[PDB]
Parts: sequence; C-alpha cells; structure tokens
Amino acid sequence: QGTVNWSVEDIVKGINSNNLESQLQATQAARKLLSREKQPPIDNIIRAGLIPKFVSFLGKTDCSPIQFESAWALTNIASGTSEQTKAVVDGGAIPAFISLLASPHAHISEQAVWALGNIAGDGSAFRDLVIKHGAIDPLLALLAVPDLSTLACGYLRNLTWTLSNLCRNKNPAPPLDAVEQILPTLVRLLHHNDPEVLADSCWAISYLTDGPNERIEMVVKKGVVPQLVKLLGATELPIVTPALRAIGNIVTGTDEQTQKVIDAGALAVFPSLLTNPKTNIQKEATWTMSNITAGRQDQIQQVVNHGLVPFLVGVLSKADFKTQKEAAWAITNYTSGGTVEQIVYLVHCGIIEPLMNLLSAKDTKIIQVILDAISNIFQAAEKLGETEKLSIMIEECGGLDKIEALQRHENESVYKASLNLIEKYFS
Amino acid sequence: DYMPSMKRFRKEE
Repeated sequence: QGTVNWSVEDIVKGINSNNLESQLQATQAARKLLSREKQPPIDNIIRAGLIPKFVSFLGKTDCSPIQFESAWALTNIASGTSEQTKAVVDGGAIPAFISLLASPHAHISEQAVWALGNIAGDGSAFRDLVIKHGAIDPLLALLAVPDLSTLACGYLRNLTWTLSNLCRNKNPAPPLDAVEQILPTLVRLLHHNDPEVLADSCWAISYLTDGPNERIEMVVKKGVVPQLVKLLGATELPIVTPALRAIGNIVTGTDEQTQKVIDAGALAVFPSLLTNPKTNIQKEATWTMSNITAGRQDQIQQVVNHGLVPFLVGVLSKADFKTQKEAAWAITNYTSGGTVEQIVYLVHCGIIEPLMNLLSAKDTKIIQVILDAISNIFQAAEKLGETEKLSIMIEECGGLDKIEALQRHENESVYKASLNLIEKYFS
Repeated sequence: DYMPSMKRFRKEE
C-alpha cells in the first residue's frame, strides 16, 4: 500500500483534487496518520481544514471505502480532547454518522457506532445532542435480533460501549425517556455471555443508578438486581467491579430498594468482597455495607445473621485507610440505627479496640465519625447500666488516652464531643 | 480508573 507516511500537505492535495479515487487514497493516508500510536497529528489535520471534507465523504454511498476511511479518521480525531471532539461535531458529523448506522456494510456501521460513542463520551451536552439527532432508535435497531450470539463479537462490544456512553455522565443525567428507551436492550446485554459486554452493561447500569431514588427505581423495576448479584459473584474482576458499584449505588436509595438487594442474596458475597485483595473492591464493598447499616433494624439484623460484623471489625482493624474510613462510617450508621442487642453484639465482636486505634489518625472527619460511634455505644450501655464496664474496656486498650488528648484538638466539634465523653464517662 | 474509557482511539492495525 502506497498510503503510508504521507505528509499532511499531500493529504490535502489529494483530498482537494476532485478525483474521487485520489480523494480516497488521500483519506486512507489520513486514516493511517491518525491511527499511529505515537502522537498522531490530530491538530495538524484539523488546522488543514480536513474535517468538513471527511464529513462530506461519510455521505458517499457509492464509495463505501471512503465512507469507512473518513469514519475511522474522524473517530480518532473525536477520540481526543474536548476541543478536538468539538471540531468533529462542528463539522456536522453527528447526523452523518447517524445516517451511517444503516450502512449495509458492517465494518462501516460499526465505525459509526464507535464515532458516536466518542462524541457522546465527551460529556453531557454532546451526549444529549447525539440523542436529539436521533441516535438511539438506529443503535437499538442494530441489536434487535433474536439472539445476541449471532452478532460479531467486536461489533456487539462496540454497540454496548457506545450505549453505555449514552447512559454516562451527570449534571444533567441523561433524559428520562432516553433511559427508558435504552433499558430493555441494556437488560438483555446484562444477560449476555461475553465478559466485555457484561462489564460495559454493568457500567451502564451503575451510571443509571448513580442518582436520585427515581433513577434507581427505573432500574430496579426492570428486575435486574438478581442478575447484578450474580455478577457480583463472578470470578472476573472487570465484571465484579461494576456489579459492586451498581449495587452500592442502589443501596444509597430507599430501604425498600436496599431490601431488594438483600433479598437477592448479595450479603452472602461480602465475606469475599470485604477481604478482596483489590483495594478498590474492599473500599467499595465497605462503602456499600455502610449504606446497608444506615438502614432499618431488620436490615442491620440481616448483616448480623450473615456474619458480616466480624468482617467489619477486620476491615476496621487492618485495611487501606480509605477503606477504614468507610468502615468507621458503617459502624456509626450501625450504632445509630441499631437495637441495644445489636450494639452489644458489635462490642462482643471486638469493635472497640480497632475503633480506638483509629482515633490516632490525622483525619478530622473520621475522628468525628468514631466519637459519634462511641457516643452511640455509650448510650446503649447507659440503657444497660454498663457504662462503667465500657469505660474500663476503652481505658484498657489505650482509648481513654486518645480521647483525653482529643480535647486539645483544634477542631471544635471534636474537642467538644471528646470533652463531653471525658466529662460524662471518665470522671 | 477501572471504568470504561470515555473515548477510544482505533489504533494502527
């Protein structure tokens, strides 16, 4: 092939030649420049004024090769900075790519899917603009087959990823009608057997559940929670990660939505998640637990029954610090909403020592959270006349020294809560 | 991070 390593000037000469074949060769040359891994000359191509020509080439139904080459070139310009994606949009590329979704050539429709994904992937405005130009119908139409397994694998993965970008980003979140339009195809993809399709389908579900209760409800109503819990149990980390993010988002919703997570068996997975060697999995699983322990007493009881309190003591005892912070939150929520017996159970599991040990941390917020937890636990002891026995417990593990020291802490609410503890239980 | 990329470059094949 003689389209390798052209200068931009030669590409321009060829595209401006009025010779469809010369234009094709020059466009292919541009594609090859633009697809090189080391510093593709995107800005030089834009500056040469080539985007309008590429976009025009997208419409050449009689020359499918130049449709393809221009589609690939524009895809890679659009894969760049916001300014570069904006140059592609400003050239009129969105409707041209949407028109290419119906190409009889799979490699060309796939390229148009990819390009629209990059454009939508830029942010809420371009996502919403792609939707307004009517991208969703033809995209969904590409997946309207009896069995996803008959579609080419790379093709399906590209469609799934682009759809996930139509679900992605907030301020604002995607249009409600668009989410409703996309969800049933999404649910179908979530039941597919390809790991990459599953991963990106969950990411899309996690985006859709990252919002107000009404947004969570739209997803939960589709009955996907059992499938999410199943994926929560996958051996493939790229699958577990978004399944866990989705589930965590869902339990930030109402008690009833959280209950749907519990009913589907999610808690049985947490012994592994809370000891997972991947730090982000542990952190997100602990975050998720904190939102479940902020729930009703019967839900806290579900946490107990599944044996998850010892795992919370574990994470509080030893974990990356951010995971420990989430654990501290899980404990404060638990002690806030729990029955006396549930709080007593917490203490019997050994929560006090690691909670005290974390009071030496240089983080003011976790200090507040822990002091709040200790206050709640003391309240339960008061309701059992056992504050003395708690005081002794705290003093024996060096907790009292730390609380006493916190009175000299510069943060107001800290030396207040601490002075109060000292003056109320350690006199 | 561990999320899908927002944009994808179709590299030299």
